[PDB]
Amino acid sequence: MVAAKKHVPIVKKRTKRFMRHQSDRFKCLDSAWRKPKGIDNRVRRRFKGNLAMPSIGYGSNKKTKHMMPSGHKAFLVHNVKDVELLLMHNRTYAAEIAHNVSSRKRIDIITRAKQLGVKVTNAKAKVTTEV
Amino acid sequence: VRYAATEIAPTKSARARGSYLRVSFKNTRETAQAINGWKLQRALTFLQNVIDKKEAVPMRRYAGSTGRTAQGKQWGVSRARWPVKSAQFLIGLLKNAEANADAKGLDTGNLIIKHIQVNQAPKQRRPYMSNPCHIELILTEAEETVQKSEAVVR
Amino acid sequence: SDEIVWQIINQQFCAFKLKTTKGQNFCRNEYSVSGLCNRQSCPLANSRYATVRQSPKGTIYLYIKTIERSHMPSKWWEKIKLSQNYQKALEQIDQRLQFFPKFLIHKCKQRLTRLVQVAIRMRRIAAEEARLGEKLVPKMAPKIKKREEARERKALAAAKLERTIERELLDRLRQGAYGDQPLNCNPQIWKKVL
Amino acid sequence: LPDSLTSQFPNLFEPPPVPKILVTTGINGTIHKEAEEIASIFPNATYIRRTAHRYAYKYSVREIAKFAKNRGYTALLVVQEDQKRPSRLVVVHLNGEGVPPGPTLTYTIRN
Amino acid sequence: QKWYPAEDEAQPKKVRKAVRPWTPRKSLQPGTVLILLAGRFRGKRVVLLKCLDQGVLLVTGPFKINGVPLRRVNARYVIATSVKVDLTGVDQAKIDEVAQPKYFTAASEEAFFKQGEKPQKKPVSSTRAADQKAIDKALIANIKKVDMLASYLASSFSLRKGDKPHLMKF
RNA sequence: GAGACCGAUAGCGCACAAGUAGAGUGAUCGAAAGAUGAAAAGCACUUUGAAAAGAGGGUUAAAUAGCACGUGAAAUUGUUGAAAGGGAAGCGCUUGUGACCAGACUUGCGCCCGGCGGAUCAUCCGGUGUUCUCACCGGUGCACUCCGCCGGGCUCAGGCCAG
RNA sequence: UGAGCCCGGGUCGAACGGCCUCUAGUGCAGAUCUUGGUGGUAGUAGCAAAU
Ligand SMILES: [Zn+2]
Repeated sequence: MVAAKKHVPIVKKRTKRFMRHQSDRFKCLDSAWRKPKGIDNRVRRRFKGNLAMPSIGYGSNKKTKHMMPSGHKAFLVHNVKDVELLLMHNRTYAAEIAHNVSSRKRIDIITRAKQLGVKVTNAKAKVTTEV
Repeated sequence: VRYAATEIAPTKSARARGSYLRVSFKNTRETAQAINGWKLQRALTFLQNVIDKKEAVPMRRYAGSTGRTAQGKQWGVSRARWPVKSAQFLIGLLKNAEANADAKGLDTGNLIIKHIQVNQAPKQRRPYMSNPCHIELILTEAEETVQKSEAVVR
Repeated sequence: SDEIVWQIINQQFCAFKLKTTKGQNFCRNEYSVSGLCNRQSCPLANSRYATVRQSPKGTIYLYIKTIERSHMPSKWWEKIKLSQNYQKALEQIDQRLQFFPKFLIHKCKQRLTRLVQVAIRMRRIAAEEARLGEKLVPKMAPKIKKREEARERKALAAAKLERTIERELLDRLRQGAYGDQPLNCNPQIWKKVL
Repeated sequence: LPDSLTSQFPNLFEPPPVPKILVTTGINGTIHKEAEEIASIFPNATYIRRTAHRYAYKYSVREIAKFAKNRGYTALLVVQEDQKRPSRLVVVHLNGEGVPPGPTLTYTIRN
Repeated sequence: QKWYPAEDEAQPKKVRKAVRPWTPRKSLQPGTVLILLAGRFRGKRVVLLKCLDQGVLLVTGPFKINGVPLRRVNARYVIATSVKVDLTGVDQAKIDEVAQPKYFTAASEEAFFKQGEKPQKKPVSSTRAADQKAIDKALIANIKKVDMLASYLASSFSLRKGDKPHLMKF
């Protein structure tokens, strides 16, 4: 037995993203959400068949917020001292090695995390197995 | 996983390039599209028979209504034109690729035009703008087939 | 002044604080019994404190800090060796941390349990990697990878693979390496060679 | 001033017997078709997976080498993957009779 | 136990959910002919020997008449007919023996060399085969004594055109 | 001599040929334009041909860094592959099909024997630092105790989904 | 919830990030917005000043 904690089932109220209105038509408009401010904008007036806007009713359960599908929460690590901070939180948190960590430091983090019982999300990074 | 279709061997292909060429991009593109996929000698005869007036080049995308004759019956296109300078540049690159294949050690009687690409070159700053082009063609050998041998019993 | 240093640490700045965007703060201090920034777990804002730490030798100790040595940063902690027997170590923690807050006692027992479990897991892992013989090594560096790609491209260009194979097969055909009446070629082809 | 080669490797360098090849993968290998094709390259080669399901025993290369030596196999090939593509080739010569398993040659598969 | 709780893992509260015996349908009597609706013996008519627990039924379609071995089946996957065969002579001790919930239950060189190979389909038994024969002996005798029933149990049930299960009298 | 300034559409119009090129009869007006590489080692030579162009080949750590030169976005374009359509396309919710990609619990602990080796074991000896009662070394041995390691035996706990 | 943030793969070649405070020339879809680049019209109209 080594997994995440016992947690209530993870329910996502909405899996799709909220796209900005008319952002699929214009290349100058990024898909990041912007609240429409026009008076006659039917997205803002919430007419039928239009885009929904983000609301606080779409929020996630506080017991499963920030939680991965495995049940752990992501903990960004830059060195070995950072994974050592998860000695007492091995079942609640998983190690996420930072993108600018070198290969040997990544090997050090992965080795220590395995001994501590901490899962690593990106353990298939720039390393390989030698026999 | 899925593996992409690997390239043919460099010992079985011959590449020619021409960069910053002072010919029109649209006419050269249509001429290159006409000869795309053909045998080498057929393309030689077509470009030499379009330099001196017998044969037509059809236009499909960059098509301007200029001529409507019977020479477009074989291509199915009612719009046919005869660019001249693009034919000379394609001829020069085709003999360049022939020389490359002869030097490399390829059979020049079984050469086919695998691919020919016309890209846009930087525009000539003189409001009248010239449209030069880059041309990159790759000839290959005809695919060779070997008869199998019957399997042995064990 | 435990409360005043707690307000300064918690509300302004602490060098041992790791602020995460996931709903919890962490304590980077080595003497923190739980690596979490809260009022009860602070080794600095609590004058009487207790933690459990493991030496590089593998011996696990209990560290106790009192208020009467608080002006003595080189003499902050007294170190007591804990027994290898788990139950006897639990009773040692109970005996030495008598009349302490129950939070410190509870977290000390939990930290000792986790350290012993990590030691057992480390021994099992070391045995498994000793048996398997596998080991993680770094991949090729990008400069070395680019070097190998460029020089492999040049070596493939200079190899002339199909021409070399055809030449060596014809050479094997000339020198009779396939023997008289070769099964490879047609009889007319062998007639032309002679 | 070869002699050093045949002194160092007397098993490789009195004709060798007919080869029987065992081809395997890494621990939780996903290249089954690739390793089967690499085995299909060599005559008299069988491909056996190394772990069966996800949570089974992890056999080592030395154990598999001893197992195949006891079953008359001549050499063991291990194909190691990276990003679900073959990356390394490990060739172990099992030898025969009283000779121990011989030299191990590790190559990298790139293209 | 051995370890102090190393993390604040909350124990579950005591649930007030007790286990009471399953009450079967009035049509599920010992000896009732049952029509199976699912499985690999789907549509075959068997004879119920004993009703077990939590919905499970011990059924056996005399192997000689129809190829259905001594097996278990959920009651929600069977249709109880009006025909009940007499079980006089069938040893209830043998039925009780097979009705226990353990009857239908079960790193080296060969372990490695068997990886990737197809598992062998196991032959049955020498005592389970005798158990089937022991129950079938009296059952088949009673079924033959019953008029026309042996040909009924050997035929698979199926729905024809125009037949409505809601208006039937199974 | 400096700065909580600006960083090549910014900062003086001007980081570079800048009051230059250029415009106006004239008074005047007034731009754009920085970055190869550590080092030119700036591509010899063979071979097409008339090109500010190629193919081999070479220098370099690297030439998909070749004086169009650090990186190299988008608009727009070409080659290849896949799919759909010809009385608008595009969007919201929900399944399906095809292709591609990922890979679920990181999958453990406790007891009972036998052997071995260490110790916090020995009211064993000596030494060092100390918060002066706690730690750390060196040498002895296994009567007791406690840890590990190896060979057997047993129990338990385990993630998700259906009935 | 969201503005956003973190990781993988490729390219690349010399600097950069989190946290607590301080500071501002600090956040763009539009202004017949400014500068640069690039299109359909269109290989069309026409061979006209320039080229
Ligand atoms: Zn703190």
